Amino acid sequence: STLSASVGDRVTITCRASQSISNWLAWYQQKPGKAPKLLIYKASSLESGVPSRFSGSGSGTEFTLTISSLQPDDFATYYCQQYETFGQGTKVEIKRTVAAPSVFIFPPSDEQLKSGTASVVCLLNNFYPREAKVQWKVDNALQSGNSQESVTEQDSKDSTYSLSSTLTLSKADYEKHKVYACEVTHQGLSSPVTKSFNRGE
Amino acid sequence: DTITLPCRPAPPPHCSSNITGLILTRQGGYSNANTVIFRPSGGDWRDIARCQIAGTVVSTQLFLNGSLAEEEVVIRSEDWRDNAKSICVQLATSVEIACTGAGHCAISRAKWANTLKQIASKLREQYGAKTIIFKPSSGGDPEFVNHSFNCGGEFFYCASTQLFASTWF
Amino acid sequence: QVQLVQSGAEVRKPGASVKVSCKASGYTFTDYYIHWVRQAPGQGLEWMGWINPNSGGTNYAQKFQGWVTMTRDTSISTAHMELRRLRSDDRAVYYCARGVVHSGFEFGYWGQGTLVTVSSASTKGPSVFPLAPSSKSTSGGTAALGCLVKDYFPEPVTVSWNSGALTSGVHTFPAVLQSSGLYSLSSVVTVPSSSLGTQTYICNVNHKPSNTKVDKKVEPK
Ligand SMILES: *[C@@H]1O[C@H](CO)[C@@H](O)[C@H](O)[C@H]1NC(C)=O
Ligand SMILES: *[C@@H]1O[C@H](CO)[C@@H](O)[C@H](O)[C@H]1NC(C)=O
Repeated sequence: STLSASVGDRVTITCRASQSISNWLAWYQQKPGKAPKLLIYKASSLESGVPSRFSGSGSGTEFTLTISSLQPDDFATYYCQQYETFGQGTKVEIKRTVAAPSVFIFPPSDEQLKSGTASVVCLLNNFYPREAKVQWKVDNALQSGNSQESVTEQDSKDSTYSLSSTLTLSKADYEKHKVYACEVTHQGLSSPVTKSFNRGE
Repeated sequence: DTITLPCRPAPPPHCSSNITGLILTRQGGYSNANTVIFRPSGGDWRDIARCQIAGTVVSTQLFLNGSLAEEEVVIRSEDWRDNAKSICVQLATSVEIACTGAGHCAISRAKWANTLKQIASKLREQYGAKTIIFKPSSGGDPEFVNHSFNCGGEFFYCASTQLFASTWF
Repeated sequence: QVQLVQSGAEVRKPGASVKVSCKASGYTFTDYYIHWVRQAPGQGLEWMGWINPNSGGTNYAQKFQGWVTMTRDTSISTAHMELRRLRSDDRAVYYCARGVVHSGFEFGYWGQGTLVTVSSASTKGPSVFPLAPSSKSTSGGTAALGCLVKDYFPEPVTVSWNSGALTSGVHTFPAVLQSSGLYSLSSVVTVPSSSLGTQTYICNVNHKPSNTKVDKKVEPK
């Protein structure tokens, strides 16, 4: 439910709901970390303080929100509402050219290896699109379930994403293996990029 | 058997009236289990004046000495699918309520249960063949969480929990 | 000017209760309904119920019937919503909304939101560990380095590099809740490879609830 569009494109979001005599259907726009704003009530009627590029039409059970020309302010998430029921959000992101990730790996610090928990960090910096895959390897054994990922929001200038994947091991388990590697697969990479290190070096 | 509603203060026997209608509120959240719950109105006085079927007697939840319908029970609402708009109920035959004067007002349990099914039937025409459930009030100020009215300038409050506790398939 | 101001963030032990306030201004408080809508972190909006400020009546959703109580205080034009029997899955943001219609569901006025987290953890300062750059962090002509802020509670925490003197290329990742109940994030920054042997980089981690201020110097190799 993600939409990649550029400035000037036309967007029509369709909401499947129940048919209403008065065509009861409202649309909302929400920014990250901000409260929603009402854009349209009763399917078609607009809201004061909302640009004319927003419009809606609803016949029967198909209701659509349309933005005639996307402006940089319109990139957000949109919800439709019918009485107390809200629908799934549709996030509209900025579309740009494919940028391959820059892969970096960080071994656990000497200061950390006194507490009994080791943390390896794999970093994917400035990439588009968001769909990236990170695969951990411990002594050439594929790992799963012992990592956590964190993605930043889309940057305001270069419109890219950044991703961090942290591998968490116990000190007993960390000092039992030698080579640690995170493999990265992305559309910008013609081949998987692997960054590995050896424990202690 | 009868239904005794606790009232405070004690209403004299001459303040006994006829129940001509109700005003309800549908519980929010579509369960999609063929189950619709109805409670006494959680609205203010604007909802009562909308029905136009209440008489000159100031009254909440239940309508006293109001106007009756003709040959059939009628249900009306500003929007049926808006749980914020109250649901006006107009009875065809009234239900007499007689207050003893010792802090209790009695109601025929047979007559009340018979009219309760006819309200559940007319609600199924508006929402489909679903199970109708009546539950007590969701809360509020004493004048609206209880069946309140005035009689000659004196304010009365009666608990109506026993009137809304039925399930109809 | 119709504005709705809510109470600050709240941290509650599991199974306790939380009472959120929503103060109204600029209009007749007793005429318009007040709704409550919760929002999980990355999930959608969920309507909980409305309250009639004039009559005091309420209408909760069936999903919350029994767990929520909505009240209002006309002397201060504030609507209260209490949630009892709190659980770990109730961590969300709670908005109070007023409609453009007297009792309409078209919400045209919203509060700023109230973050409510339910956790068994206690306030703990963060353990800051460096992410040292090396040959394993020099993909191309640029290099990467960062700080690992680990095991802190509760949110938030501020990360600065060289005391605000370094902002270009900085990326501070959102916090992730670990299985132990403590938060953790990483803040990285990309610099030219030539600047590793000439520039010094110190990250400034600042945790207000625990009143712990940590400074770590990151060194190459
Ligand atoms: C309703 O009408 C009856 C019959 O005239 C009367 O005795 C009674 O007091 C009225 N009820 C109220 C609440 O005024
Ligand atoms: C109620 O209606 C009956 C007829 O059904 C009428 O005789 C009576 O006076 C009315 N009022 C009361 C208080 O019973």
